[PDB]
Amino acid sequence: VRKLKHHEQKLLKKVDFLEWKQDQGHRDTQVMRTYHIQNREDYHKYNRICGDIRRLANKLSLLPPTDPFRRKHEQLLLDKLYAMGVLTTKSKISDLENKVTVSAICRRRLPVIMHRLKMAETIQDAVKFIEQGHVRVGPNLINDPAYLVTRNMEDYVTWVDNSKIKKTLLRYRNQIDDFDFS
Amino acid sequence: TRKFGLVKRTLNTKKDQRLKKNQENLTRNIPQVSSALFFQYNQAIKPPYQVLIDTNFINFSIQKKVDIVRGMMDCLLAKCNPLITDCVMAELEKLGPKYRIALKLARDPRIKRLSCSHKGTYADDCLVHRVLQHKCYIVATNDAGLKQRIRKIPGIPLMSVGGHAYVIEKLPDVF
Amino acid sequence: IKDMFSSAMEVARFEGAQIKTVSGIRGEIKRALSKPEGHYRAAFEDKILMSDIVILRSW
Amino acid sequence: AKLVHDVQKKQHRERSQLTSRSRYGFLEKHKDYVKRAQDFHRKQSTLKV
Amino acid sequence: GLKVPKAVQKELPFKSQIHQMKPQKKKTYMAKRAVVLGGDEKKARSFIQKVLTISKAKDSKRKEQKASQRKERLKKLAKMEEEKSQRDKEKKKEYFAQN
Amino acid sequence: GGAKVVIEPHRHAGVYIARGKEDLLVTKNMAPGESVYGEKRISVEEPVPPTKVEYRVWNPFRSKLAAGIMGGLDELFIAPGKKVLYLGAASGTSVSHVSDVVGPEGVVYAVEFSHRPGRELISMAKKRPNIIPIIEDARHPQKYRMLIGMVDCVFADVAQPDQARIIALNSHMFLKDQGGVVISIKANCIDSTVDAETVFAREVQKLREERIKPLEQLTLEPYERDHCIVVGRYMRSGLK
Amino acid sequence: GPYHIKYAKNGTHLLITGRKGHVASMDWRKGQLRAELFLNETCHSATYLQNEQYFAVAQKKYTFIYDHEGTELHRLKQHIEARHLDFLPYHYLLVTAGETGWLKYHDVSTG
Amino acid sequence: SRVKKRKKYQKAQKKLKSVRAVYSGGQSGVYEGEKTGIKKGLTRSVKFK
Amino acid sequence: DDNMRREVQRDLLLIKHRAALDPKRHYKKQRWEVPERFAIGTIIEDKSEFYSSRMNRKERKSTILETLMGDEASNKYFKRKYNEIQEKSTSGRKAHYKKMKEMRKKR
Amino acid sequence: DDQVIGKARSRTLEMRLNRLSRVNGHQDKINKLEKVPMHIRRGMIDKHVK
Ligand SMILES: [Zn+2]
Repeated sequence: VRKLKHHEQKLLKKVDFLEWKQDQGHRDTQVMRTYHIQNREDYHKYNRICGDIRRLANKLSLLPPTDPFRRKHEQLLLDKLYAMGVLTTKSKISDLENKVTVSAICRRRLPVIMHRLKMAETIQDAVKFIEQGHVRVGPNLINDPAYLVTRNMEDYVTWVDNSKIKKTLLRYRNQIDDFDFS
Repeated sequence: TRKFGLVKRTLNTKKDQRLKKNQENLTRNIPQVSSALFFQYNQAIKPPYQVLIDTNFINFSIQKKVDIVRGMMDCLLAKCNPLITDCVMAELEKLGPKYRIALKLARDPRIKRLSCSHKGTYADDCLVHRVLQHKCYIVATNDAGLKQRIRKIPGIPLMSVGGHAYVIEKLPDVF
Repeated sequence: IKDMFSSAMEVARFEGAQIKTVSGIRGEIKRALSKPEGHYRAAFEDKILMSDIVILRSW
Repeated sequence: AKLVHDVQKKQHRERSQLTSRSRYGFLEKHKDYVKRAQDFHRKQSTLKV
Repeated sequence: GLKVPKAVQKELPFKSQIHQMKPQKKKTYMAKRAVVLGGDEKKARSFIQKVLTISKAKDSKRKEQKASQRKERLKKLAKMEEEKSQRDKEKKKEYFAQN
Repeated sequence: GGAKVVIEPHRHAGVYIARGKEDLLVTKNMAPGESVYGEKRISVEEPVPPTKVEYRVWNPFRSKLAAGIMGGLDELFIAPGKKVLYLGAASGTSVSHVSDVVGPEGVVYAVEFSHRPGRELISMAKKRPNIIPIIEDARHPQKYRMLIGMVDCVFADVAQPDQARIIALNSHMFLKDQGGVVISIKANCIDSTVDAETVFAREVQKLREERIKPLEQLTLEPYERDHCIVVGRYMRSGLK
Repeated sequence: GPYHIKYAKNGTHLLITGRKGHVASMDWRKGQLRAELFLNETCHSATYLQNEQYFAVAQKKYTFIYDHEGTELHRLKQHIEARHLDFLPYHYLLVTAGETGWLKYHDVSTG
Repeated sequence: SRVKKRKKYQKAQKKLKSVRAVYSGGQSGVYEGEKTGIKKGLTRSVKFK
Repeated sequence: DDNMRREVQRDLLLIKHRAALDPKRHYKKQRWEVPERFAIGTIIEDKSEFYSSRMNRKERKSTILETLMGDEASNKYFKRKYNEIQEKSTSGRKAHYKKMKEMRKKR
Repeated sequence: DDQVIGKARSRTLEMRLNRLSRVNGHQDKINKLEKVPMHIRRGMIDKHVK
């Protein structure tokens, strides 16, 4: 912590007060900084599900390469994860080990969907807006940031009517019709 | 009256300078080509020449039975001063007790000797550095890599054991 | 295109022929116009200009 | 020029607009047309974007 | 210039909107107020403008001439590298054919 | 001749560049209002009213150190608070420029052996108080070891064949560890039987034999034929 | 909640933990607090490590390790349910026991 | 054959002013200045090892 | 200060664009942005040598710009070079386009 | 194959791919060892040789 001299750094090399090997390079912290994750245990709650997908993918690739059970369940899991939005392509089954990843499950969260739909300028702005209760999917208002938005369910991410944000974008283009409140 | 999007403060491996990989928190230098040189001529060197030897040149001299100073003299037809750097001498001593003949032929009062000031005994690095610094040196060598380095840097004549006598290449006044 | 032919019979004789401007814009003559006699309608690779000359290379 | 004569790689000179057709100035040739066409194509490309 | 149509440019995204400012038709007060100096100052202005456009056109001439230099150096350099790579891929086959 | 320039600080601290249509290497003037060897001066009015302070043009054809500066040396050790031991202060030509680069808070010990140059050195060191003129032979540093203590850079403009021994003796007496050693080597005055690169290589080898690690050499060719400046530092332990 | 108290081994710093979430490391004899962090899960105990500069807190399940100003340095994936932490200062060992029937010694220096 | 080597040596020693800096003969008249510029960032000196 | 930079702001432009003041001078390629600390100074040629570098009392000026404006050969070169740059820059833009259209229209 | 269940299948396929790729692939690139520390790889080797 004091920038050890040469004899000290030679004499105690494995000493590190910040980065440990159980930390795994602080990647929970790293991807929760990237996608602005509030609570500490969401990374590991997603890591359990990525481990489920990859455990099944291992145990399913250990079946013989031609039997219809392996082919049906590999294709069925691939279709389910593409439809949910974690996987970005349902083509190859090496996605079920390589491209299945806590960052993919985190890119499917509601503020990241928002920021990619240009509905907020950054992920922290999207977090603030859906905490303030501006965003509804479908009819019903969504209030928490961790909400996972599937591919067919991202067509209905809008703002609530009577939103001040909806009002100011309509009045920026002065398409505001005050009959329907905005 | 709290703040929105509240997070738990963790450390930033991209930013925190307390950890080691983030401890990394103009004047150009174009060295002029030497005033000893014409385009590729080296118009300034003149006899008495001085020639930097290395270890495989000495080994090939003894394997071909050429004397060092007399082979240099009847190669260049000029008076030569041969120079063993301390790293070439270190390399000959490190070659072991098989090369005792070569070591005590390099120990010769007619062969003068320089004093290199660096760590390690890499004679190719030392010869290349002290020849591209100064351009007043002939390099006598038989290493293929050192021969390619020396004949790529300009204005430096290169001597080598070929056949039963020494040959010289980048010296344009040999006859 | 105005005057390389004197009659719609002549253009009818030469229909479908490939022409080109002096800019190398390739083209094809398509149909003789009705009322101005040697005038016809051609289609080109893109928009030719009013300062061009079309060319029917014959032998 | 390995086996070419200098009287063979001469300079062919380019022709002018006909004097009867002179109010439409400057009969344009293939370099002028490509300067026209690639300008039109880059502007249509950014319009399509 | 590129004349993007109004029907397209009214329906553009917020990042892609085209900042086109209208000309001024009214003799505004700051423009009718603001003083310009004359005589030696207007010939100083003329001189500085002439010097700056001569400097800019000289720089444009120099960089265009360097572009014409380095495209033909690229051409001869690529020819010499192609000849070199041909020599390498035949010397490698010689080496392996002997060994 | 009556024109106007803009003064601008150089990379090297204590020296400046005056940009006009020909730009000049320039130093501040320690004794304002007179020229020492007929160089031209620049008088700025810096802002009690503003005061007229002035500057002196450093002539590279009459100064090996200015030829080195404007050929481009990566590090001079002559700096604005330092102590320089000038060896071979042949007149007050370059010693005045070294003196006012070094400034009022630093000291230049100007060692010269001849006596009419010494008389001109003393009359120049009157109006430049930061010059200690020492009229003595530099080949015997013990004869003036009492007058000088612990210099920071030695500059050597001696033109004698026992140059490296003079530089080594004066450095071992008065230079401090990791201090500067700036040498102006003249090939023809060392010896003319060998070429210039041979004598520069031998002098650099002599310096590292007397444990002065060379950092840099510069030929300073458009101003002097067959000259050199070798800039080294006095390592005193471990050139390796 | 009820505050588990802890002092540094020289009496300069105080480390309190609320049962609810409130962990505060402070210089109790000046008026200087240097970490006040509200970790909204039920914390149980804390201790300093070799200094006021690092402290370990035993949270809902996992033991966490925080620096001087309160940024989280480590989440220990072992030490599954600690209720008792104690540092061994000459050996640099954080010792951990709790609702599991396991006792875990963790080297703080190497990690 | 003689005038060709007279005029390819004049070309060569005009190119030599580009690569090195050639000693032209010293100070001609009054020291006018550097006449071409002074770069305070470039150091054209050979560093050791 | 900016109050003095607004007085020496023109000859700093002249020193920045040195390279196109004389057609025979041809400086070495630097950029020379305006330095943060500078000082404008006047050369004292002393009272030792006369007539060679001596700019007399009757032609000493107060900027570099007044000297360049008083030079009459530089005024010839700047006016000539500016007119040829001008007629190169207006070569085929709009007066040419509308005189081509009027050429079409006249007949 | 079409009847070989897990760990036999993974190591069998890996052995076949190694044996096919050892002809044209480089010898410093085909058989990469798993990175094991020095003082435990040497103990692994000593116990295996025992
Ligand atoms: Zn060596």
